[PDB]
Amino acid sequence: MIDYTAAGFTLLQGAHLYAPEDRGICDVLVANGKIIAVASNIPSDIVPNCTVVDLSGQILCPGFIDQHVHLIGGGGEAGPTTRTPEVALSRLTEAGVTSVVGLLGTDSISRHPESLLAKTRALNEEGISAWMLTGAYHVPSRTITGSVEKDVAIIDRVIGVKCAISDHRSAAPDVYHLANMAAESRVGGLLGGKPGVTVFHMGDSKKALQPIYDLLENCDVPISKLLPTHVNRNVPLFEQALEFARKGGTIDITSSIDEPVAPAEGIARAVQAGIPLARVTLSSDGNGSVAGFETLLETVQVLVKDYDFSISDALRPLTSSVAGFLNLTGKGEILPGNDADLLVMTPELRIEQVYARGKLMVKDGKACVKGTFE
Ligand SMILES: NC(=O)C[C@H](N)C(=O)O
Ligand SMILES: [Zn+2]
Ligand SMILES: [Zn+2]
Repeated sequence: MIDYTAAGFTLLQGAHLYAPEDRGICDVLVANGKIIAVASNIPSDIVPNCTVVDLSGQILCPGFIDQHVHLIGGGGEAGPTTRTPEVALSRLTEAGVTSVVGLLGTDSISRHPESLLAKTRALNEEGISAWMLTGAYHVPSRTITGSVEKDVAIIDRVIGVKCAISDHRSAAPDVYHLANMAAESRVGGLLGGKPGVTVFHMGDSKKALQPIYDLLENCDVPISKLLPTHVNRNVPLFEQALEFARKGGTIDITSSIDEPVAPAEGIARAVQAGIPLARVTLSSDGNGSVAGFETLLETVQVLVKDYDFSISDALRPLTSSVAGFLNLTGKGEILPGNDADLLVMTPELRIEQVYARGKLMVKDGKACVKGTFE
């Protein structure tokens, strides 16, 4: 016989496919880490060496895209002892994360972008999709190449810049330095084919989003580039984030915070406020604090259970919404052409199998592919 296993053909059949938009019992043909077919009832012999897998009675949706992870570690806000460790591959793949955006937090003295870049690339080699934000709470930003615009532009894995405002751990940035920073991220993005966003870590200051509004006055960076996070950290601020989302901006809610506005409670209030889910994403801020990624899947579950969101609508803030905000071409959605980043769940939404770019990451709910030193 002839050898065709080079194509790594795999057919996920008979599952209740949510892409996230609720389709029916659809089949998904995968080849070379790519979804090459999506139409109910596909032949188990349509292609040669095809690893056919029976997912009858199971749910099939896109893997999660988590855009807030301290990949190489974080913390340190209470001495060097509080410096959290780096993130383990299995930790991510088990929480159903197939695409992630790394970043640095408060500590930008013992944590450098070159290391994050390195960890991001190491992750991509191991099986998942990783990107990173340059800078840290600090403004002006400590970059790799000398300027934010240059980083976003020519460093292949940088998709935008991060920073921190209305927080007691900022660098006390002024509107000009802030505006300039975002403008560089925006221009850089265009030159590099990157979303060129600016993610703002929100603190507990009364000022809240005022700096983000002040910025809009002093420059012309589209509001579709300014992403505030941890908006659910205090109610007064959350309320403003909603108003900000009502103006066309997107808001990021961290699943690692459970009060005063819980994650689900957050995604929920937004809908009630009348915000298209498109402008709402959910991040974990994993390995921060030591934060974990369990709360991502838990926010989906609780959304479908405790609140009255549907499986499809619950998934959005963790997939398509995120994908559409960073312009992560080929992700967060199951269609021919897109990447075979998949999650096999039980009817009760309990991740059983995980697929990343075709390769199988989680077999029995436990990763079967791990980082080099786990
Ligand atoms: N001090 C804090 O509230 C923690 C910080 N917001 C973090 O992202 O971990
Ligand atoms: Zn933060
Ligand atoms: Zn953080």
